[PDB]
Amino acid sequence: QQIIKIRITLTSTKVKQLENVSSNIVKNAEQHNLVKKGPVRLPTKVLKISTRKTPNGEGSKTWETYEMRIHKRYIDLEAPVQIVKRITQITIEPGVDVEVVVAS
Amino acid sequence: NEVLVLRGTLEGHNGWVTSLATSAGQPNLLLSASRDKTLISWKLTGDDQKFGVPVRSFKGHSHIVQDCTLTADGAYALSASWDKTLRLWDVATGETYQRFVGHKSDVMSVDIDKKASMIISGSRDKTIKVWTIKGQCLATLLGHNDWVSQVRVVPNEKADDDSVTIISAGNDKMVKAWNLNQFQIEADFIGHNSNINTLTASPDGTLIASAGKDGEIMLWNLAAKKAMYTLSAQDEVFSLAFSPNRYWLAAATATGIKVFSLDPQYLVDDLRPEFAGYSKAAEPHAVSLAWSADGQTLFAGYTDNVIRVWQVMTA
Amino acid sequence: TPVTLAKVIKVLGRTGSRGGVTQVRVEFLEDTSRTIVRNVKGPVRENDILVLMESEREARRLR
Amino acid sequence: GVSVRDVAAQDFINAYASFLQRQGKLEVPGYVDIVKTSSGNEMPPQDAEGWFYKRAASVARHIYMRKQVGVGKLNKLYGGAKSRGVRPYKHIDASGSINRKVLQALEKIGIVEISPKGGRRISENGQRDLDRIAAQTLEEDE
Amino acid sequence: GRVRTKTVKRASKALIERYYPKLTLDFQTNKRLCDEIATIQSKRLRNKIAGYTTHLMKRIQ
Amino acid sequence: FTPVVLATPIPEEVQQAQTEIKLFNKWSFEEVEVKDASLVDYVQVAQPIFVAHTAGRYANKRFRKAQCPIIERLTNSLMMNGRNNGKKLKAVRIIKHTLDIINVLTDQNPIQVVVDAITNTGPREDTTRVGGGGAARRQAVDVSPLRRVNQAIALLTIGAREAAFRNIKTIAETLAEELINAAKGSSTSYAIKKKDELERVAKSNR
Amino acid sequence: AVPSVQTFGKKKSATAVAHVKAGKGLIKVNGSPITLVEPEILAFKVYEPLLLVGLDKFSNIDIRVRVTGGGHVSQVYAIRQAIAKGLVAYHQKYVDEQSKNELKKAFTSYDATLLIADSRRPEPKKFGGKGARSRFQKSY
RNA sequence: GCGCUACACUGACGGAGCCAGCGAGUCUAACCUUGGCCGAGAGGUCUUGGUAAUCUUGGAAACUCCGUCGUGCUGGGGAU
RNA sequence: GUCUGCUUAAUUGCGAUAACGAACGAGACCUUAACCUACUAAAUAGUGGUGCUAGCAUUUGCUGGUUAUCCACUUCUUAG
Repeated sequence: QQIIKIRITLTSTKVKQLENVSSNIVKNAEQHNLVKKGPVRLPTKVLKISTRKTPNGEGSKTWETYEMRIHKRYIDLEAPVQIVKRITQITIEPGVDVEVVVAS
Repeated sequence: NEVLVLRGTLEGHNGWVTSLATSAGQPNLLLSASRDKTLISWKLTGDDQKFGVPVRSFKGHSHIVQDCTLTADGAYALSASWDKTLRLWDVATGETYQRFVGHKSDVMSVDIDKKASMIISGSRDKTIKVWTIKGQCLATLLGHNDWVSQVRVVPNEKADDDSVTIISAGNDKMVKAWNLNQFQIEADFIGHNSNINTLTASPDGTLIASAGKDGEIMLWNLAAKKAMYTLSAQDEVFSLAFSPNRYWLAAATATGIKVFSLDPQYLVDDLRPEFAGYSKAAEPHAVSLAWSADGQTLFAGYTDNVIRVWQVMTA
Repeated sequence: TPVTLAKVIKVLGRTGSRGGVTQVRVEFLEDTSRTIVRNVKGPVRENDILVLMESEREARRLR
Repeated sequence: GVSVRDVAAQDFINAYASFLQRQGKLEVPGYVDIVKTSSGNEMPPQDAEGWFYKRAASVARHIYMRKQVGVGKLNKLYGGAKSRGVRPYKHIDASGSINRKVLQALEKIGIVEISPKGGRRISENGQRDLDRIAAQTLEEDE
Repeated sequence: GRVRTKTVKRASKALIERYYPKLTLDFQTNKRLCDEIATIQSKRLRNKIAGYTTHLMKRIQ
Repeated sequence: FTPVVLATPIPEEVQQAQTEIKLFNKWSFEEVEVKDASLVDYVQVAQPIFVAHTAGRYANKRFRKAQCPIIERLTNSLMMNGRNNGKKLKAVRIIKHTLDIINVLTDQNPIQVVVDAITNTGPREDTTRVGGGGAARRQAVDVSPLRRVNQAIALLTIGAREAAFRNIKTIAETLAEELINAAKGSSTSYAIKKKDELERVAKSNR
Repeated sequence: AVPSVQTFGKKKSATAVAHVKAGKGLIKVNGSPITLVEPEILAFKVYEPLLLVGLDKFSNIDIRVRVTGGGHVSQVYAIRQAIAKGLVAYHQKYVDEQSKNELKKAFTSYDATLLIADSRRPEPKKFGGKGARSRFQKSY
């Protein structure tokens, strides 16, 4: 029955798939009822690459500021080798990264 | 005879007075309502200056209060507001027993039966919802298609069976009286010419008023359910008031207070005094009224930010 | 050196090239009903007590 | 009852300075009159003296105020900018040396100590020796 | 400035026709209402329609 | 007369001084007034600064320059000479000095002789550049009194500034060497030796 | 019990934390009471609010004000707001309600910050020129 | 043409108070360095941590402090 | 159509109109600075309580030191 205290660490470029996954997350895990926290929500990094517009000195001095704003996002979750694996497999998706930095 | 004389007020709030409440068990223990997100507790000491000590604010919602119903005991004040609640306040103190949440559109009400239990509240989602003295619903009634405006308690001397009765309101232009225990069906008020923005009740179980955006005040019985005394009061009342045991009406018609006198059928006494630097369309027109619980003290309330309580005394 | 303190009533219209001049009536505070129309230089209002040792030049409207 | 805090930021300075001038124990390292502290000061300290006994109450009040720190910390603190001259004025980090040696001399009596995580923490004495001498600098104010 | 616009006026001037009666000047009771009626873009746009309307019922009377 | 006995003795010297009383508890702003009719209305005597700093939203509203405490449109000027530019705390550690070197030299109510270096130091009969052509006249017209006091502080700062300037005198001893001699004004100062020098370029053009 | 109520402070950058409890006298700022001000010319900034009112009231009311953010004069209003702020958070949750109206008509009079923190922003910078509304040199 | 310090006592010198924010950073090798010593100093170094909200790194200057300098091209100026 | 006029940071909009209704620009949108005593978590953020504890008071108090003594917190500080 070996217990493990996992920690769930997410990141994307859309606030709309992403929020989706700690609604699914923390209600595809309170179905499971797990001992967990609520979607912690980490300082928004947010890169601004100044660049001039022109192809050639010429031409006024005419500049840009395009950037990726991630929303970093993490979680928690206990549960054995069986019911963290059935959870990590499920949320499954476009835009997004899931780590399972495990705490054995 | 009764020359009604116009006295010292109790001024205090920054927004706009929008209810007010008859204390209903310690008639001092005034307890007043708001717009700017509190409830200034005013004593009636009474002793003259201040007519009578603004001793607990209570702060907030996030948004505007449309009500503040006292309990059957009268030291536990029940909120509402435009951010979709309740928040039961302690008259004595600054506190939130039970956030009652759940509505969608802006509470318009609040009231409590004769034992302090199966509470109600209207809405704009166009219901109703009971929330017992816990954030919990008995059920969520849906017979109306509208903004159901206001609901009241009635204060029963056929000594109460126990399967009781309450009421409601109003752009569908109708009332409807919901057993407060198992929301059955009883009669409605057909007819009117636009918004039912209020109603009221008897101080024994056999009187009521509704009212006006048309002009007319269409009167009751509940224990006859038959349509009555049809008056004609031009602008609107926003803000109705039974004396408790006299037979005097009080409602704030813009313009009067029209005391109409619900026995015979007369205009006794219109209070539009006092007034200083206005362009009409500035009067600073009411929005809540009451009759001392024990029934004199009219606690006449107005926009502005000055309550103006105005009792009836001698000829 | 005789100082006649004159009160501004009616601020009139803007003048000068660079808007350095308002026009100005004035009510003589210290001989009310006299109501002469001089000029002044400032960012004015009605009630700017105004100061003249030159009683009186009455002035005409400057490009 | 009687604090190091309850008392000012240069009376404790000059009244631990004339305590650690008149202690003799304090030792006094061999590049501590000449040598320029800081290299943008031209002027070393205008005392030449027991700045070392005025840097022995600074350092020390400075520790205790916080947890721990030093020598590449009292390195960002004591200096200021630079005199670059012509070149728009510029920070310069002192010389770890003198207070890398009062921090190993304070180590001696029982005033300053080495905080586990490590580096300078005042001991358990030490503090005893700053709450004795913040109450002897409170009565030149009283 | 503070100078009103078409999209806005011509949205209140269409409205003011039907809904003079629900009609008001506490404009914070129109604001709500002015959604149940129009099918508006925005929150800002909407707060500038009813602003105008209240400039109708404050002068109509 | 009642010392609070609170550990933290927060003064019984700056408790009897500013409990009994309002105002900066060195100078008492308490039976000190203004003696002219024109520069009342447009020179605050004082709303209480108990120090000589308000954020200061004084130029949005076209008027409030008025509402502005005199003492803090002064520290305001000094604000220069460019190198200091920015430094207010050097400019109040300097005029919190000035008010002691007027009290000390005269023996006056020095916050009043601060005010009498206002109305006296104001140019009334003033000129303007009529455009006008290649050459014309500076139609001579008496500023509102608004503008006047704008100048009455502006003037005073451009002549007690050269006086420290290769000078043994630390603006604290030239500012109070200007206001005592500028109210008695005299002409040992710089206003009553330009103020008069603008009356005196106008009295002709006029 | 503890009776504690309590607040923050905010002027252009940082915060304080007025833990306004029930004790005997104290007013600790930064681990250093207010007699011990910090940039000691402005010193009179915080000294107005103890007296702007009875040094009477604050004997009861104990403020351990921790002070972080925001160069020295920033926070000066941040710790001013917060002793008043709560002046009415004590005089709101605890000491009545007209004691917030007797106050705020005292405390509203300097009609300043004190109560309501500053609004003004630093303007963003741009391209080309250096503090804010500056445009680079000109040519011909 | 773009720029730095200064013509002062509203400053220059000094103790004694003594305060942020944008960064960065060593790997296949020497980037940050304290601490504790040696140097008047500039520094030297032993040794230490740190692939960094984890170390140097919580102590930057205008300033309040307490004054010397006293109208002396100085005790402004800092060229050569 | 894209205009006399009044309107704006703006062909930005009411209105006048053999002219009706659309595209690009602008604006909408993206970056960051502000706010959330509601959520979600933090021995790489800090609280009290807790000892261990080092001083002044002795009046219970006041001033500390402690990357674990433990925990409990999450205003703070980070940030979804």
